[PDB]
This record gives sequence, structure tokens and C-alpha cells, in this order.
Amino acid sequence: GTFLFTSESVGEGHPDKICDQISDAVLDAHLQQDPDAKVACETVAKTGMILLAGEITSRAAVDYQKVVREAVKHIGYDDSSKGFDYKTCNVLVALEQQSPDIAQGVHLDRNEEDIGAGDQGLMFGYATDETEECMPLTIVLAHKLNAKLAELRRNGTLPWLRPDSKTQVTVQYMQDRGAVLPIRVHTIVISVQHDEEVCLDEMRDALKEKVIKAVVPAKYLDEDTIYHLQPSGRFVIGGPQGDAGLTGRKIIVDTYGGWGAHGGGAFSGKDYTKVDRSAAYAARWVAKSLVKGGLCRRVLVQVSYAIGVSHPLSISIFHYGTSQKSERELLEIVKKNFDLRPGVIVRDLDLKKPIYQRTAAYGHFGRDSFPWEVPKKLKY
Amino acid sequence: GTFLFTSESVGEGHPDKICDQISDAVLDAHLQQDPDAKVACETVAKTGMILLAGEITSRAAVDYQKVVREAVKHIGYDDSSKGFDYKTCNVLVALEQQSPDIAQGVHLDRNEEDIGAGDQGLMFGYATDETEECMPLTIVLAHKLNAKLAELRRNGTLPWLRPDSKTQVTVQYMQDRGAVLPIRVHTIVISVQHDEEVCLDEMRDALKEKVIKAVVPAKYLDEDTIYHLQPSGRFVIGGPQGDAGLTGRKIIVDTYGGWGAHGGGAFSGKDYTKVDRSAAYAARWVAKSLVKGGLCRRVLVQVSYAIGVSHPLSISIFHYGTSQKSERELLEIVKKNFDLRPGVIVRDLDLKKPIYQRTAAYGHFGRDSFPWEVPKKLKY
Ligand SMILES: C[S@@+](CC[C@H](N)C(=O)[O-])C[C@H]1O[C@@H](n2cnc3c(N)ncnc32)[C@H](O)[C@@H]1O
Ligand SMILES: C[S@@+](CC[C@H](N)C(=O)[O-])C[C@H]1O[C@@H](n2cnc3c(N)ncnc32)[C@H](O)[C@@H]1O
Ligand SMILES: CN(C)c1nc(=O)n(-c2ccccc2)c2cc(Cl)ccc12
Ligand SMILES: CN(C)c1nc(=O)n(-c2ccccc2)c2cc(Cl)ccc12
Repeated sequence: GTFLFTSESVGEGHPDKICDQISDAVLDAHLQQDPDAKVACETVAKTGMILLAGEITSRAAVDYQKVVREAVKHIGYDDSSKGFDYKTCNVLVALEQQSPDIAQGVHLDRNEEDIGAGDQGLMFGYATDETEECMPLTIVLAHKLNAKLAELRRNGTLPWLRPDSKTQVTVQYMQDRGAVLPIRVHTIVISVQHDEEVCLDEMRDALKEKVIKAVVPAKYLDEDTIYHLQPSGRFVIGGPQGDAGLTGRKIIVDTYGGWGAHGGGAFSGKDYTKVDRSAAYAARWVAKSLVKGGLCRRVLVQVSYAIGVSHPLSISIFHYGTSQKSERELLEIVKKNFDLRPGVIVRDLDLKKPIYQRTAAYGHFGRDSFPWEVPKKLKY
Repeated sequence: GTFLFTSESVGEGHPDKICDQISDAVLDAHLQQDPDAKVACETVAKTGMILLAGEITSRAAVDYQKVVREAVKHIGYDDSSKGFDYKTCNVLVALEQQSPDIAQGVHLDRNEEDIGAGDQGLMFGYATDETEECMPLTIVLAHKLNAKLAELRRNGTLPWLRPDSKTQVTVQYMQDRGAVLPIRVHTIVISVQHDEEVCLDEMRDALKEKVIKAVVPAKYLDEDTIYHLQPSGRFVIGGPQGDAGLTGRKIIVDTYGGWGAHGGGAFSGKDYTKVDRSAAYAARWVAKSLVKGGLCRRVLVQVSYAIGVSHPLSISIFHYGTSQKSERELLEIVKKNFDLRPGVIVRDLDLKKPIYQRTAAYGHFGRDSFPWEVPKKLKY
């Protein structure tokens, strides 16, 4: 019954993640002034350039130059020696109003609770009892390794670190009637941008001793664990200079690390009317409520929408064999306890609040007791 | 045992799909002259703009203006009345060479068979016996509905159609020991950009009679099937003008429609050394070989890599309960029959051939007998 599973994560300075954070900094800036802002902000990053492209209709007065540059500063790209500098990069803006055709079909002259979905699409929520936070251990560990790198960079412990990083964790699991049980860490990859002075052996030693050992419990590591630390051998060029980034290109890092399922929609840069985000957060909330409610050890929920239509077109459940209840029974419990219209999700999950930039690195789920992470007490 | 499942697809003029097609037109243009071109071409589209951003190291001499404009022309955006025109749009280029740090760690001075993976990451392949092409019926039907729209647009049957479209199909299934059996179509959504003259009732009637009935077998449609046709009510503004597009923002449309799993990587604009594409194609090839070989009715395969390392770090199998063989036995059969090093996949799947633009709409899988769609005869 043993098997392997792998997930990855990326750091705050990974170029795709820079774009997600900037998109969400823009969304938050709008929501701070106009809780009803309609935002669809894509970000593109390449050497010396942040471009904003998309559609925003809002009563806010937002200084895009300042918002973008402050987000880049926070990430840590503050000098040309690091390959990118918030003070001196180009910020280009190609933002128009929301299409009036979309606006009239989705939200104009609609009661909020009865607002239409902002697009068609499908979304999934997942939860697993293998960790207290109801997330896969593979992706939890991968995120924590990137967070540790940023911590040691920011506290000056490892001053040769730069913001761009990737990690990948392969766990060996056992299974019991569909639930999964972590046994050990089989393989770890860490790649992180670094300065010109540090040598490879110094980096590899620090990554094992100060990063991996500070994150992964020793009980999971043994003489057979495989370590791929700085496997490319050199990573001085990094950030947008090494690889163009775009918003919504880390959707699996943002969610479940390959476990569960994904409908394809990106989260960052979108207000609540874009069900790609709000309905995925609500589906996570449902899945976590089913697991924390003791109805199943792990579960997947699908929901779907049509643009302009408030109620979901479909809802589906897969319990992996981890419930005594059938999937039909669990679906009835979901329908009795949740209303997945976007105009109701916004109220339940407080989705006009400007907390989105906080979600845009280290995963949207399993952290910080956001509203979608607080289970609903189920009645049945 | 009945349940619903939903998948979507988009047309050739959907702005994200425009970007995937342009990225792959650029890749093909390079490969026509330099089979060993290193290409990582992202495309961004917004009103009046195509921007290319990324990294290319190649001996080819490519005229980006011509390649981009010809791709847009093929899609059908050829007049300002349609919201976008290949003749007069802005084409901006922000392309640099591949990072020398990546090049030295991946492929420089390496035997081709022993080339390293171009990045870390995880990838999945999936196959299901529910259709001859081994794809989910939900996504097959969703793709065919977009193809039908483009066909009726191009043949002048429905001259009010424009290139930007989305479709979504919810199928009601039964199941038998993990295999899935389509019963009926529960809901169909179609949204398509249109001219200023056609009325809503004319469009809805044509979408039902000339599009849906021409694609979906009557046996799946009944008096209870729900139709959401032009549900926003008006879709005159479309293409990049209505919504900014980016390469790699339709990764679920490109693959399995929510079924199976996804590792997060985008396909378009990347040469074979980027395992996001090559290893996902090889994983599809493995999954389809297991199903067509009669070892299982449906199956999911995971593979993962570290940048600079040729052999996969992990391989995993999930057979949904549809094989008499254990997943451990199926994994041994896979390891005996396949070599998923990128430098071997390139040879098996002929991945230097410039056929990539053909993959960039209507899904990468289940069509045209590409090499990854031709099962391998298994020995065990
Ligand atoms: C390897 S790059 C993708 C391929 C790249 N666009 C190319 O031109 O080959 C993807 C990510 O890997 C990381 N990366 C960049 N340079 C790297 C290096 N020298 N070694 C390891 N990882 C690197 C960065 O996080 C980057 O965003
Ligand atoms: C609805 S838009 C995404 C949200 C949009 N960025 C906004 O500002 O609200 C996503 C896709 O839906 C389609 N679309 C655009 N305008 C539409 C309309 N008026 N009705 C229906 N679908 C539309 C296009 O395929 C577009 O790429
Ligand atoms: C318990 N177990 C053996 C697995 N559980 C799973 O949830 N999936 C999985 C993941 C995503 C989508 C669908 C299934 C697996 C997938 C693979 Cl490739 C291997 C093992 C598993
Ligand atoms: C047979 N059956 C009931 C389903 N089969 C599946 O493959 N998945 C599924 C899809 C992606 C990832 C993991 C599982 C389902 C998922 C849902 Cl939400 C509902 C039903 C199913």
C-alpha cells in the first residue's frame, strides 16, 4: 500500500508569485476605498518591468506606481545586484474599465445576494485529515521550506539568499481505506537564487542544516532520503530577469499541490464576483467542514457556474472511500448547510475585506484562520 | 451511484487561448529553423496589444511581427469591428536569451539522452475508457462545441459569430467499480462573442439547433437538460478587449477538464526540455497505454523532476479501483516499459517537430494521433 506523492511550492520572489502578490496588492488597494470594486488585474514581470493589464471599475483613486513598487520592496527586490529593484524598475499600466457587457450581465441592477457569477467555470475544494490544518503534508512542507528561506534571508542569517526560490517534497505514504498516512520524506528539492560570492558547498550545507532540519521533523528523514540542493549548480540570475512571470501561473501551488483537483481559474487580482476565487474558497470551506465535522477523512468538492447565473449549475462530492455515508448523502448535507451563490459567499467569507495580498504566497489554504479555514458546524 | 461532473472549453479567440496559440506559433517558427531552440515564450494580450515576454536561445531568424500577426489572422481577428485586428494591433517584444545559469545546469555539455530536466515540477497523465479517444466525455463535448462555433463562423453559416467563445458541459454519470459511464447531459453553457445586429433569440435558437444538436448525441439530451445560452445576455465586446489573456491560463482546458490531476505547468511556448510539457505528454502516453492495453479502465500517473536531473524523482499510479493489478504492480510495468528522462521522451515523441501550434486549442490530448496518443505495446 506504500506510494509516493510529490508537491512543490515557490517563494515570494518567484516571478509568477511576484505577479500574484502585485495583482492582490492592487485588489486590496481598491477594496480599501471601494468595497464593491470590480477588479481583474493581471500582472506580467520580466527584466526591469512590471506590466498591469486588465479591467477595473472602481471609485477608488489608486496610485499604481506606489502600490506596485511597495509590493516589490516587501518581496525584497531592492537593488540591481539582485536582478530587480522596486525603486528603478519600469511600471507600465494597461488597465481599462470592466466591459459594460459583462457588468450588465453579472451585477448591474441586481440584488447583491442574487448577483450572477462573474464567469462560467468549475472549482474544487479539498481537505485531508493527514495534518491538523487539513492540507497535504507534501505541500505544507514545501511551503514551509520557502518561508524558512525568506525568514533567514530577512534576518540576515544567510545574507547570500535572494527572494526567488522553489522547493519540492516527495512523501512516502501508506493508506487506509482511502485516507493517507505520511511515513517519511523520500526526496527534497530546493533551488534558491543567491549572490556571486557564496560557494555551492556552503549553500548545500546551509540548506540541509538551517533550512530542511529547521522545518521537516527528523522522524521523516533517514539515510535514504534524497536531497537535490541547488541541483542546477548556479542560480545567480533570478527573479523576472531569469524567467518571465505572470499572474495565475502557480494555481497548484496556490491550492493542493496536485492532490484534490483544480478547475483552472487563477485567484489573484480578482474581486469576489469572480467565482474562480470566491467559489474555490467556499469549496475549501465545505471540504474542511466535512472533514473537521468527522464525516470523512478526506474529501473533494466540485462546484460550477454560468456567467450571469447566481446558483451553481452542479455540485459533486468524492470521499475517496473515507465516509460511511454515500457521496449522495454527503451532497445532501452540503446542500442543506451551504449556499454557494457568490452573493451569499461574499457575506459568509467577508470577501470585500482587503486581505488578499496575504493569500498570494505560501498557499491560499491551511493558514491563518481566514474565514474559509473556520469550519461550519453542520446540521443533519 | 449517479453523480454530476462539469468541464469547460474555450474557443480559438478566447484571449488566453490566443496567447497559447501565439506562444506555440513562435515555438514552431524557431523549431522550423533550429530543432534545438530553447524557447520559453509567454504572450500577453489586451486591447490592441500582443506582448511577447520570455527567453529564447536559438539559431533561427524569426520575424516576430509576421509570426504573431499571422496567428491572429488565422484565429479570425481581422477588423476593428470585431475588437481586434492582426493588421493594426501593437506587437511588443521583450525577449532575451535563456539564462546562462539555467543553460549550464540543464543542457550545456550534456549528452542529449542525459539532458537534465529544464525545471523541477510535477506532472500528471490520465486516461479513461469512457470514450474511444480515452478522454472524459465532459471535456470532449465542450471542445467540440467550440470547434463547431468556429466551423460555422468560418463557413459563413452564422456570420454574426466572433472568435471568442466558452462552453461548459455537465454530464450525469453512473459508475462501476471506479469506471465511469455517461448517462445524459445535465447542463450546457455556451457564451460566444457576436455582432451588434443579431438578436438574442436568434442566437439562442441557432446555438441549440445548429451547434448543440450538431455536436451532442440526441440520446444524451432530454426534456430536463438545462441550457444556458448567451446567459450574460450580451457579448459584443470580446477577445483581449473584453478580458486580458495570458499564456498558460487554460491548463485544465488543455488537459482533462478537472478529471485526473494537474501539476500546474503550462504547455505553450516551451521546447521539450521544459518537462511541464514533455513529461505531461509522456504521462498521457503512459496512461493511455495502460488503458488501451487493457490493464485498467481509467488511470492517473504522476511524475516529478528536479532541474538539472534527468531521471524522474518519483512516479506514481492511481487506478481508481479499475485494475485487478495493484498500483505497485502497475508502477513496475510502467518502469519496465517507459523511460521518462526528457532526453528519451524527445526521441519517443518526436518533440523537436514544429506541430505545437496545432496543440494550442481544443486540448492537447485525445486528438489527431499525435505521438503521445499512439499507445505503446506493453511487455510484462
Ligand atoms: C527554470 S525557470 C523556467 C524555464 C526558463 N524560462 C528557461 O528559459 O529555461 C523556472 C523557475 O526556476 C527558477 N530558476 C531560475 N533560474 C534558475 C537556476 N539557474 N537554477 C534553478 N532554478 C532556477 C526560478 O524560480 C524560475 O522562475
Ligand atoms: C467573463 S471574462 C473574466 C472577467 C473579466 N476580466 C471582468 O473584467 O469581469 C472571462 C471570459 O469570458 C468571456 N466573456 C467576455 N465578455 C463576456 C460577456 N459579455 N458575456 C459572456 N462571456 C464573456 C471571454 O471568453 C472572456 O475571456
Ligand atoms: C491514496 N492514493 C494512492 C492517492 N490518492 C489520491 O488522492 N490520488 C489522486 C490525486 C489527485 C487526483 C486523483 C487522485 C493519487 C494519485 C496518484 Cl498518481 C497516486 C496515488 C494517489
Ligand atoms: C467516480 N466519481 C464519483 C468521480 N471520479 C473522479 O475521478 N473524481 C475525481 C476527479 C478529480 C480528482 C479526484 C477525483 C470525482 C470527483 C468528484 Cl468532485 C465527484 C466524482 C468523482
